[PDB]
Amino acid sequence: MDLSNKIKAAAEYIKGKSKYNPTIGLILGSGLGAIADQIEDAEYFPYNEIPNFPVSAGRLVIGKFQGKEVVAMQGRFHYYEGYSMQEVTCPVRVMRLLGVETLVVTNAAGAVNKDYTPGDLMIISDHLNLSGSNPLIGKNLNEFGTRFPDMSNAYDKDLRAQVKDIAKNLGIEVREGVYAMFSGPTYETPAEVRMARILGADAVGMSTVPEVIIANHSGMKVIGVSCMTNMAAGILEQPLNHEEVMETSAKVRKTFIELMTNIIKEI
Amino acid sequence: SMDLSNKIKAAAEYIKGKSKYNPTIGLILGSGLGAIADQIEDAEYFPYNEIPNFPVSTAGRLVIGKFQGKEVVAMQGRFHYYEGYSMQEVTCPVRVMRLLGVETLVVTNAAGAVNKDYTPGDLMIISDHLNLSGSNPLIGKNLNEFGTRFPDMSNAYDKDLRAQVKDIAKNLGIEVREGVYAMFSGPTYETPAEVRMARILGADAVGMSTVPEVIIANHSGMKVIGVSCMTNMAAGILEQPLNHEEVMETSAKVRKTFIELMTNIIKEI
Amino acid sequence: SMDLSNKIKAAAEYIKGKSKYNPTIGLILGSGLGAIADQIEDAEYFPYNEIPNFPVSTGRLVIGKFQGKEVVAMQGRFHYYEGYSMQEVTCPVRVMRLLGVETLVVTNAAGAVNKDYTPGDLMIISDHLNLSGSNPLIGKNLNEFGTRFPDMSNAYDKDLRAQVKDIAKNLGIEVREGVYAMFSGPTYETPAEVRMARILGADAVGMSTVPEVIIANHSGMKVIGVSCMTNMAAGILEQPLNHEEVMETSAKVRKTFIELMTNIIKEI
Ligand SMILES: O=c1[nH]cnc2c([C@@H]3N[C@H](CO)[C@@H](O)[C@H]3O)c[nH]c12
Ligand SMILES: O=c1[nH]cnc2c([C@@H]3N[C@H](CO)[C@@H](O)[C@H]3O)c[nH]c12
Ligand SMILES: O=c1[nH]cnc2c([C@@H]3N[C@H](CO)[C@@H](O)[C@H]3O)c[nH]c12
Repeated sequence: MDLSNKIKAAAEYIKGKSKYNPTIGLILGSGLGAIADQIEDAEYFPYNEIPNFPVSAGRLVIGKFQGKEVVAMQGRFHYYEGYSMQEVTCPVRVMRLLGVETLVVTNAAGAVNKDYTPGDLMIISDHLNLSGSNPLIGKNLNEFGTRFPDMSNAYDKDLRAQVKDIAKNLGIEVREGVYAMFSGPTYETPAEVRMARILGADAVGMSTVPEVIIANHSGMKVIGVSCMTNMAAGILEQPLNHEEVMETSAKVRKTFIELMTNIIKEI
Repeated sequence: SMDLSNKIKAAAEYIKGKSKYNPTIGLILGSGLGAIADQIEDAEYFPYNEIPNFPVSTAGRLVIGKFQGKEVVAMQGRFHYYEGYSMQEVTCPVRVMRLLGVETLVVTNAAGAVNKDYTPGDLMIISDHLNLSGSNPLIGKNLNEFGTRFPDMSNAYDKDLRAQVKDIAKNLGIEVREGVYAMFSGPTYETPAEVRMARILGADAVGMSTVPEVIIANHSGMKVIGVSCMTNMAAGILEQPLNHEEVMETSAKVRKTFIELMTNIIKEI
Repeated sequence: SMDLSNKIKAAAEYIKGKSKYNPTIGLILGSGLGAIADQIEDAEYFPYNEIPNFPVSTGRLVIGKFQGKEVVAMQGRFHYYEGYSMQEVTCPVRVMRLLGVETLVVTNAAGAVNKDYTPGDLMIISDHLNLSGSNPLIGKNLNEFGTRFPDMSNAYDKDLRAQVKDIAKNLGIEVREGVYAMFSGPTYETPAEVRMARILGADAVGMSTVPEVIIANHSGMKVIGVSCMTNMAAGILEQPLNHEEVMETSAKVRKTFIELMTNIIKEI
């Protein structure tokens, strides 16, 4: 089965066991899994039961949310754990076949812009791929998109205006800047963070960019919000630590959920 | 590797056994630029799917014959790293052309103009390059019959030959630019942020090719001239999506001037 | 079917059962500096092609006494440009940790991007940039060595770096300090890529060191990096780069380099 058939086999499996035509995809990262656990009349598809899914826990949650039919990944597949870029982004392809037209991606990142504070929410206006790989390398899947997809509106400008307008109505302070993905799993060095600032990055992370590339190629609109869980490694004298990342993510979590619940109602 | 070396020589011996020519000039043409191969005289034709160990495509051909007093072999169609080939698969035809006798390589490509003073249709003499792809064609065991383990890259695009191209274009009235070409892996078009980073790194043009061939060319002992056609302004400069149909149309509108430059270059080389 | 975790265990098991030593300092020498390992006394030799699961060549481990310390030296390292994976390149560091190594001393030869330097200078590495395109920690995390997301704010120990500078001052050895950028290789950089490297904040460009430093820090080891500027980085001068001259410049200051290395190992 070519990668093309393997994607379709996973989609026909879910479609044959689903009452839903989900229109919004959710890749929740910054501890926003609580959003998935509030989906109504949910169907659950764990990854190990879906054919051709990446192996080794997480699950797909499909159901109702603020009048929208959604599908959400609980756990994410990461490039630093050893998965290929094709395995990392396969759930996005299956999402397209389930009917997804708008993808909402959230993550946790380190603030490179010295004007940010941990806890801030940065709408992703653009990204820099600094990992050394590309998920579209290989034979093009013509049933999904063109060989040379455009990336001038990777994070839909009109959707970004909607988030800003929604955040203003709710009184939620929001930032907007360029996200940069490193492969990981090492935290960046102080010199690499200064390099990221020079290249134009406002935040650094280890995800998001692969699925945003595939979602655009598959004909989806993409909206991305990154939660600054820490200052990037070079800016403060304290060492970076993942227990600190989850903690800061948990502090501003409720505001993040409120912002993300309102956009899905209004998309 | 020995397997690669065997398969490279097996491809060249196949071509040599069926060819009348001993070419010294090589050409690598990137799609909307392959029409100059149609002007090679009494040409021989070798489709890639008939040459042993040539990478299978997802139908490009070698064109060998006379051109402006020289004997040339032109790659009508090149293999790209974004299609899934390894770096060694992408560049192994350059090794084949070397065993064919090629001493000077003319690399052409289509690229997006990062320099805001450039215009779609301009021709850029590649003076240097930035490898931003995340791979190197020489990683692995060295092919000792072709070059050294640590090849120098200080004159990758021959300075004397760039000066000869600048004088030929001046003699013909052809405006030519000269700048640095950056290669991304592809097949995505760069984001506006990646284009601004490309300018910060010192790049005047962005493309998805050239760099791997130039590395293997210089490693093999060949001189290289790079002429990149500005088929579009790089992403984010204008308020337009980037489209492969635009790349093809601009390549087609500048073909006449591009043929006249290269035709004279090959004669005076 | 033996996982990476047990392959490293078997390598350490093989060396341990054949060694009376528990070295605390690891030496990845490469700026020539093979004489350092020659001066290891009462030494035990472990050829690479005899340690189980070590990467295949086309080198040896030296363990013994040095300046009051018990050390294990890597005589000849594995490079990413030769085709080894990032895990094959750094596997000896995992083995060195199981042998009890607490501090890693990495030397190399690099091209000087900073125009202040002159060929022959010695630069303490204060930080690095990974421009190779890979990372030796990508894959399943080895829980017995370190954490999933290791911090890299002190990749080259600051207190140790100051001790080198004190030792270099009492010895009268000139010393620079700057950032090391690792390209993949094996090509020498282009003049544009060198200009890019400086814009990125790099003072030297090389083809190694970065993978070992990442794995050493992940395993809980302190790292000292010393780079010898064997040449001006490409484009800085109007002459080509080649390996014969890198080795000539490494040879011209081996004595001075070796005074520094013998003294720091003594005072660590
Ligand atoms: O400063 C950072 N650099 C890189 N990644 C992260 C993250 C994200 N959280 C996780 C590791 O803290 C991981 O998913 C990573 O993408 C938070 N802060 C940073
Ligand atoms: O702006 C650009 N960015 C990247 N590649 C290209 C190209 C080249 N042409 C093809 C894409 O249209 C592809 O082979 C690439 O190398 C033209 N313009 C651009
Ligand atoms: O200017 C340079 N660029 C990249 N590597 C090196 C080296 C080192 N010596 C070897 C290549 O000459 C290799 O180990 C590389 O790490 C010396 N100078 C340079």
